[PDB]
Amino acid sequence: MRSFLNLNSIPNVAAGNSCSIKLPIGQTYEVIDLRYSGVTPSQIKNVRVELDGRLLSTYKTLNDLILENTRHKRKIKAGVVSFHFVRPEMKGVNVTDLVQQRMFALGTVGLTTCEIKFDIDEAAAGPKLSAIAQKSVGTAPSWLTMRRNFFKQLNNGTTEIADLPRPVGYRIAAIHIKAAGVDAVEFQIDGTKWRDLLKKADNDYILEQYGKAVLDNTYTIDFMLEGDVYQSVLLDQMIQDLRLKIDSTMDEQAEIIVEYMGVWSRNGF
Amino acid sequence: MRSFLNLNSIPNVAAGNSCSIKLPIGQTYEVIDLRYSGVTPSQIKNVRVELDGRLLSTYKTLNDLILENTRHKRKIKAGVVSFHFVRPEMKGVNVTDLVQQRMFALGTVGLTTCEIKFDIDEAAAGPKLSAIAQKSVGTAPSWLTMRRNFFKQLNNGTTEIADLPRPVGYRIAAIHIKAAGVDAVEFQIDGTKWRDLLKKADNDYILEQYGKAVLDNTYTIDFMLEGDVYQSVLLDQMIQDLRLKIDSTMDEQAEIIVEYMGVWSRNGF
Amino acid sequence: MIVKKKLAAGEFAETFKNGNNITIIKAVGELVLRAYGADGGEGLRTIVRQGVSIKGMNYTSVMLHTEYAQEIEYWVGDLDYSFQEQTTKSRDVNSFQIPLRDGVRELLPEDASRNRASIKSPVDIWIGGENMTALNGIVDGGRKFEAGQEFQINTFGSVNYWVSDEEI
Ligand SMILES: [Ca+2]
Ligand SMILES: [Ca+2]
Repeated sequence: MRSFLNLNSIPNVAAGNSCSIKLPIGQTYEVIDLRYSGVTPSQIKNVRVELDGRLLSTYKTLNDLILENTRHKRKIKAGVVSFHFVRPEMKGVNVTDLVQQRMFALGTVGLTTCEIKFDIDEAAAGPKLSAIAQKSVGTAPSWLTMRRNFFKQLNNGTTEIADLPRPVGYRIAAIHIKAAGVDAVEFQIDGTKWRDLLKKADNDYILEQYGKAVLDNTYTIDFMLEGDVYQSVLLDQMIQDLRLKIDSTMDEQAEIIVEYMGVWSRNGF
Repeated sequence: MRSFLNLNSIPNVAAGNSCSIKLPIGQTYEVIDLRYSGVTPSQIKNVRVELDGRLLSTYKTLNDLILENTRHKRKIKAGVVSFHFVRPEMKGVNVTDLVQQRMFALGTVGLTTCEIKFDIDEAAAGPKLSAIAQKSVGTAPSWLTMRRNFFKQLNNGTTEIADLPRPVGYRIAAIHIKAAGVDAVEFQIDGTKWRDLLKKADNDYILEQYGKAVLDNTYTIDFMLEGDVYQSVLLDQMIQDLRLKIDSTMDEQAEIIVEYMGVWSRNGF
Repeated sequence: MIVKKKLAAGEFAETFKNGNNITIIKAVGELVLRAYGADGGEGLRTIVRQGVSIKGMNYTSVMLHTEYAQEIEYWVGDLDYSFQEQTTKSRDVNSFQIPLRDGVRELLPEDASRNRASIKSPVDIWIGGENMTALNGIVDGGRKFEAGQEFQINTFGSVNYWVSDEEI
């Protein structure tokens, strides 16, 4: 049996304020529903999920969490944005789908602090935020999704990005290139071309082919289209080159979103 | 990890030409995305999937592949038509859903030739065709879907079709009766009425009840509505009668589509 | 190491391969409104709008986020220990008279010891830095102080004057 709780009131919710959603340790957080009003998702900046003071996932703005959910075609409702720790799209290969999905839940056992920090923009009309938690029996943090932010310059022509962090033992579920002039992209590991120079229209067709929604000004490289976690990129301690070849038409700075995965460690990624 | 490749250019793509998509042997083809322009799907006639020169699946026109995907409510996009070897609707009974779906993938190991032949109509404006392959590790052809074409005269009253091929060890996933005046149909094996004389409206209701889309001028007899492969007709060597009783209102020529299934054999069905 | 940081509009990424100045005091320079970041294993953020002394963290590359495109270049000198303090105080006074002659001439020399000068000219006098010229009796790069006006200069560098173009 799961428990649906109305989280404690968020302290000091005001424009230009730096607030935090301190989660009580002991149980497992499958989903966290954040209700907002008097402020836009884009006005909720620097969203950071911290476990024991360390960064797990990061969102430039709350709007990126809305887009993250939209991509998987999850239920979107105005005035509310959810933190899906449990991945509903997961499919089991040697285990049940339910086990593969729940395996991403935010367990807090052994944790000292679990926080969701963020900054409220100064332009916020009259910010009002509350949270509800869908919890289950306590478990260690274990397998978690770690959304990381990276900024790189794209040229009009061909740009290559090979300096992406490769935490050993971790995996890569997907890579999202946020740019308005990306025509095609190619992904390779150690010379091996896992993703040919696929045109945007072709890449976007495959995405939609798997029930995903194409995000505006974004080139998504989904490594878990089938929902199989074993299809994701395994950051082998032996990989020599993890490269991305981007064919752009504009000269801009792209925001590269990398969805990492791995067993959370107090001294890990 | 899967590999998305931009297949080699299709040789001699022109109106009235007979082209072919020669697939490189070695790996497994889960899906093949065929992009088309300057030609209609109906202008791409006699589509044949051949393994080692032998026929696997046949489509009168590329439009039949579009309808095949539409029926399962798969993502349809104008300018592109996919060959879904892996059946996304499959559900596992003693294995995972993923295993049951991937089991239909087009493995090429041990093959000498893998081709997708077709003829471009003479009226084609300015045919342009390209293909992309979603591949995975190599496997034998193994369990494959074998789409077969049959033409039979349907009377105004009652017609019976009992001369459908019954390859031993093979199965029948579904039967599609392409006619405009079919009121009701009855299916029986050895006297046993597995499908009562069901009215079109009633049959179509059950189809939609399982997330399927009803095709125009078609009476579909889906034996895998639940996605369970073991619900399909098992063509036992002992079966004495496999009959179809069609109640039509028109005198016409029907195109009977039979979706067979079985382990591919170089000297089999 | 003393390193440049210039502007234009978008993100900048100056990644010199050696964070010797990791566990080190940064003498970072800052204009108007920016955001920065620390990349040395972990990807971090930073926001700072005034000249500040930073402490040590890990660094292989620097992230440079931009809000205002048209701010100004800086030199973020990262050093193990960086302490700079000295204004004075003046102990000595010396009073004397300068010889005002023709054309642009030096009023005061560069002199590291000078703190302050209080000056009064008996004639209108144009005062400026090294750019001051007076081609044809017209002073450019100067400003006038009036005859009898007491004024002060608190620099330690050259100052120049002009009063007249008459040789005799
Ligand atoms: Ca977990
Ligand atoms: Ca197969």
